[PDB]
Amino acid sequence: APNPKAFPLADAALTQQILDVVQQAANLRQLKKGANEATKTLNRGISEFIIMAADCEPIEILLHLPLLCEDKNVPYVFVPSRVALGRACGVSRPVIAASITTNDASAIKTQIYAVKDKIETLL
Amino acid sequence: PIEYLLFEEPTGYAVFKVKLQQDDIGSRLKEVQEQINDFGAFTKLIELVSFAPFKGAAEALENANDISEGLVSESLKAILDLNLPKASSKKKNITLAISDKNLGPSIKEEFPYVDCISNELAQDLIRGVRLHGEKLFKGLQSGDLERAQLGLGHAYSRAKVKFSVQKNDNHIIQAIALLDQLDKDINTFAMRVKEWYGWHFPELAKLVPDNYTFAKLVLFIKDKASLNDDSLHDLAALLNEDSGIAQRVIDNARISMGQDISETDMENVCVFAQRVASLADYRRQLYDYLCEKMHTVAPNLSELIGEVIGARLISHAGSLTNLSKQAASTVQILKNKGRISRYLANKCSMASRIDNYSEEPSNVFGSVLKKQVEQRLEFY
Amino acid sequence: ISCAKYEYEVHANFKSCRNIFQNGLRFNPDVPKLWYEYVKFELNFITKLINRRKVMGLINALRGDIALTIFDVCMKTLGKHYINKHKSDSKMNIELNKETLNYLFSESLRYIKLFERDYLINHVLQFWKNPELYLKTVMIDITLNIR
Amino acid sequence: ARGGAKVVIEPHRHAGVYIARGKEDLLVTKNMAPGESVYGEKRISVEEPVPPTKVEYRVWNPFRSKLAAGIMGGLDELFIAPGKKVLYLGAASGTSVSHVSDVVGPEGVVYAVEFSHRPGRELISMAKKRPNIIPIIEDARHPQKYRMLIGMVDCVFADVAQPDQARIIALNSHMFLKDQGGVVISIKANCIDSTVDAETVFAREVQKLREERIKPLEQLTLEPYERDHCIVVGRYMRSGLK
Amino acid sequence: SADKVDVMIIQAIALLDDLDKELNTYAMRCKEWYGWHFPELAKIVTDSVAYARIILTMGIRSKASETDLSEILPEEIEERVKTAAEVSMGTEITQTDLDNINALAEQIVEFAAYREQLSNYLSARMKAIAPNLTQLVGELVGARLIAHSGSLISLAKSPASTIQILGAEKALFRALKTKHDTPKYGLLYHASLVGQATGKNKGKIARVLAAKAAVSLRYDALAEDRDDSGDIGLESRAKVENRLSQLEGRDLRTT
RNA sequence: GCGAUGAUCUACCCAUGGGUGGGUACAAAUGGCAGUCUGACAAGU
Repeated sequence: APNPKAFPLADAALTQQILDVVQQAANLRQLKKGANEATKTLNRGISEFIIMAADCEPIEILLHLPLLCEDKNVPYVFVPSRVALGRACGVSRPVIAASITTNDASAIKTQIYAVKDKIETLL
Repeated sequence: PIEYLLFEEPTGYAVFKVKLQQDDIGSRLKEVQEQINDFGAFTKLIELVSFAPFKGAAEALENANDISEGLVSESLKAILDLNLPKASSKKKNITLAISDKNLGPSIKEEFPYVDCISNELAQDLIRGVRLHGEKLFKGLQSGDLERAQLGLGHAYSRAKVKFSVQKNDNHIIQAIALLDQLDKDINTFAMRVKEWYGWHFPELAKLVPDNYTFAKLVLFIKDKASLNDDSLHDLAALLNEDSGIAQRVIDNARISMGQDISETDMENVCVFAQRVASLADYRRQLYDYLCEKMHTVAPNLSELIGEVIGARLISHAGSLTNLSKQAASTVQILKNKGRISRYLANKCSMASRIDNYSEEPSNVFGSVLKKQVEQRLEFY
Repeated sequence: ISCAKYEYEVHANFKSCRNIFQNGLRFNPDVPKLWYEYVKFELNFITKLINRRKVMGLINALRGDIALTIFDVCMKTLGKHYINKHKSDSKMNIELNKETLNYLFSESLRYIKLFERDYLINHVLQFWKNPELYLKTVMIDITLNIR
Repeated sequence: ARGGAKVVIEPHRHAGVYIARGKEDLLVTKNMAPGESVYGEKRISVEEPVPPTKVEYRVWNPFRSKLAAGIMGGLDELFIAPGKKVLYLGAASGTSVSHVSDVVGPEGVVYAVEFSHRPGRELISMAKKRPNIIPIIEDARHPQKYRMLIGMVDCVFADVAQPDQARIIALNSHMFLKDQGGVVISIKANCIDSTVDAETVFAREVQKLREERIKPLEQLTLEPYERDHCIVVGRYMRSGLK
Repeated sequence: SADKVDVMIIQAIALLDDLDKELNTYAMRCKEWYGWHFPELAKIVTDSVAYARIILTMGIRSKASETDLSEILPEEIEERVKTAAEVSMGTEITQTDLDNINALAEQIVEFAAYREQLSNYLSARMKAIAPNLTQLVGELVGARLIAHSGSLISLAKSPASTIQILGAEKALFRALKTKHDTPKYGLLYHASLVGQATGKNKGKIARVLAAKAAVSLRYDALAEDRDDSGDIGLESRAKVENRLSQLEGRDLRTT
C-alpha cells in the first residue's frame, strides 16, 4: 500500500539511456562518482542530475540524498544494479551513487539534456 | 439564485443568508469590486444566520481533513440539515454558495433538493467573507482565531506528512547538555562544601577527595567529636574500614585541629551535603536514561561509538537529520591515528545515515560495521 | 432544554419535543447533562402514558427497553468523545481508558440515583458487566435485593 | 568574514533587513529563536543591558536564497514588512522561509506551503522551533483543498518551478490575497520551458500575469548570482486594473 | 565566639551568587524541554518556580484541563493555560521522559527552597556577627561589603568615603586617570535608605549613610564588650532617617 | 586473501627509551595590570 522507499525506479530502456550517458560522461570527466562525491556536488551546486543504485545493502546509505535533491530541484533516479552501474561508470568496485555535473562545454550536452528531461517526465 | 452561502473557519462553520445580489453581468467592474472591499456596503450584501462551533481540536482536525478530502462531515450534515429550508425538488430547488466544485456532488447526493453554486460571483462573496470575517460574526464566536489557525495547521500538517514519535532527538541534545553541565556544577558544589566542612575538619578533606562519598561521609559525621567504634563499624557498612580509613578519620577526629563551629552551620551544611548527594544520584540516573534513549532511537551510531559520544556528535551537528545529511568530512571536522580516525568518521557517517532515515534502527548492522572497522584496526 | 420546556409544559406535542431533543443531541453529543434530561423526558413520557391508561381503565418491558437503549448509546458516544478530548503510548492509553471508564460509570451511577426501577437498574448493571466499581455495584445488587 | 571581526549593524532601507558592515559587507536579518543556526550560516551577536541580554542577527546568503539575491540586486519595494503576513508557495525547506519569517517578526505570521513529503518533515521541525510559520504540507494546486487555514494573507511569494506557475499563483492569489497586495514571483527560464529562451519566457509569464490582473510593478534579473533567474514584483489591483 | 566567623560569612554570600546563577541556567534548560512539549507556556508564565510547579502538577495537557491550579496561578491566567493545553502546537511526551523532566522540576524547587533557607540563615548569622551594621544599612548590602573587603578588621580599617564608593571602583579609577568626575554610589546602591531616596538626594543620603555605616561597622567590629542588640546602628538609622525626611521636605522650586 | 560503503595525502637533543619548543580547550591562585573622591558649609526666616 505504501510506495517503497526506492520509488522511482526506471524500466530497462531508461536504464540503457542512463547508463550509456553515464559512461560517456565518465570518459569525458564531467562526472563525480561516489556517494560522498554526489552529496558534495549537490552541496556545491554544480550538479546536472543524480543517478544511484537500488540494490546496495543497505539501501539507506544513499536513500539519504534525494532529500537534498528535492530541496535543491535536481532530479534523481534509481537504477536496479550497483554492479551494472559500476561496470558502466568505469571503476573497479560496485558503485551506488554518481552525479553528472554542470558544464555547457560538454560534447554530450544535448544527450544529457534529453535524458534529464526524460527523468523529469518519469517524475 | 444564490440565496444562501456556506462559509467555514478553523473553529466553526457558518451559513449566511444573502439579502441581495451584487449585479452579475458586470462583476469585474471597478465599482462592484470596490464595494466588496468597502465594508460599508458589503454589510448590506450579507447578514449572518448561523454559526456552529467545533467541539475540540481533534474533531476540528478530523473535520478539516474531511473538508479537504471532499466528503461531508457529521457536523456539516447536521448544520445544513438544521439550516436549509426544505423543498419539493422537482420545482424550484434551493441554492447554496460554496467554493468547492469538488465538494458539490457530495452535498447534492446527501440533499437532493439543494444546488451548489461556485461562480466567480460566489467566489467573490466568499472572498468578502474571508476578508471582513470577525466583524461579521457580531461576536458569537469567542476565540483567538489566529491561534487556532496555527495550531490546527500544525496538527493537519503532522497528521498527513506522517511525523514520527521515537525519532525525536532534541531530547538527546538537551540530555547531553544537562549531563555535561551537571557534572561541572556538581563538582563545583562538591569542592565548595569540601572546603567549607574542612574549615571544621580538613583531615577528611586531605583524606578523601572523592566527592559523592565525601557527601555521604558528611551526612554521617555531625561534628568531629561524636564518633565511636560503633561509628567506625557504621563507616564500614559505608565505604570501607578494611582500608583503615575509618580508623584514620577517627584518630584524626580525636586529634582534630579544625576549629569546631556553630551548630546551625552543621545542620545547614548537612542540608547542603544532602543536596549534592541527591544531585549526583540524579546525574547518574539521567546518564542511564540517555543510554536508554540512545539505544532506542539511534543505537546504531551509539553501538558504533558510544552513548555519550554519539550524543556529542548529534548535539554539535544540530540534529540527527543534519548529522546524517552532511558529507563524511565534516563529521571528521567535528599518522596511523589520523587514518583510523578518518575511517571511523566515514563509518559513523554511514551509521548515522541509516539510523536516522530508517523507521527503526538495526543494532546488528551497527555491529557488522563495528566488526569491520575492528578487523581493519587488527590489520594494523 | 428551555425550548423543550415551553413546547412541552404548555402544549406537550411529544413528537415535537422528541424531535427537539434528538436534534440537540446530534449537535451536542458531548453534554451528559442533555443526555440526562432526554432520558428523564422519555421517563416522563412513559409515566404519563402509564398513568393515563390506568385512569382510563379505572373509569371503564418495552419502556425499560427504550430507556436502556438510550442509556447504551449515550454511554458509547460519550466514551468516544471523552477519549477524543485529548485524543500516543500504550501506558497513557491504558490509564486514560481507565479514567474515561471511571467517568462513564460515574454517570451511570448518577442515572441510577435518578431512578420498574428494579428492571431499569437490572439492565443497567447488565450492560455494565457486558474492581472497586465491581464491589460497589455488587453492593448495589445487594441493596436491590433489599429493595 | 573570519570568526573574530566586529561588525557594524545598520538598518537597510527595506524595513526588517539590516546591513552588516565590516572590512566587507553583508545582508543580515533578525533571528527569532536564538542559538540555533538552521543550515550552517553564521549569526552575528549583539548584547544590550537593567541586566544584560543577548540578541542574535543572522546572515542571509544571497547565493542560496532567491529573494535575498533579489534584495541584494536591488528591488524598489519588497512588500514584506515587519508587521504584515505572507503566503510562500514552494518552500522545499525553510531556507528562505526562515529569513522571511524573521523579517515578518513576532506580530505578523507567515504561511508556508509544500507538496513534497520529506522536505515537509524538515519544515515541520523548523515550524516547531519557530512560531511565525504555519506550515501547510499540501499539493499546492488546490487552494480549495486547504482553504481551512488562510485569511487575507497580505502578500504572496512564488518559488515553484512548475511550468503552470502563472496559473498556480492566479488560483492561490485569487482565493487568498488581499486586494492591492504585493505578488512576487521568482521566474526560472529552464524550469518553465527550455526550448524558448530566457527573455521570451519572462515576457510570456508577465503576459499571463497581466491578464490575470496582477499589474507587474517591476522585473529583476539577479544576474551575478544565478543564471536565467528573475524576480517579477507585481501589485494585485483587481479594481482599476488598467 | 565560634559564630564570629566572617570567613563563613563571605563563603556563604559567594555561594549565594553562584546558586542564583545555576538556578537560572537550570530554569532556562527545563524551560526548553517542557516548552518543546508545550510551547505556549514559557511565553504565558515566566516565573521559573511557578513554571516548575505547573510541571509538578501535570504531565499531559489532559491533566492540565483536569486538575486545579489555584495556589500557583490566578484564574484568568490558568484558564489561558487550559485553553493553550487544549490547542498547543508542540508534541506529546512519553512516560520515562516525563518522569525525568518531573524529577528535574523537583530538583529546581529544591534549589529554590534551599536558597531562601540559606538567605535567612545568613540573616541570622549576620545579626549575630555585626548587628549594628545589619540594623543600619541592610543584611544583603552589609554582607556584600564585608565580602568585598575580606576581613572585618579590614572593612572597619577603611574610612568612610571608601565604604561609600566601594563598588564602582572601575569607573572611579577611570575618572581619576582621565580627569572626569568621580562616581558616587558603588555597592551601597541597594541599601534600602537610598532605595527610597530620589536623585541628588540619593547621593547625599548615600554619603551620610556611608559615614554612619563606617561608625556602626567599626563598633560591631572591634568592641571588646558587645550587646549584640544593634543599639548604635539603630540610633544611627534614626539619625539618617531624620536627615533624609528633612532633606526630602526641602523642595527646590518656588511656591 | 585491497578499495567510491573511500585508495593515497594535511618543531630540538640523547639509537621503536628519555630529555627540550611551540599551538588550542578546562581548571588554579594573595600573579600582574591595579590605584581606594574631595573636607566646611547648608537650609529656613
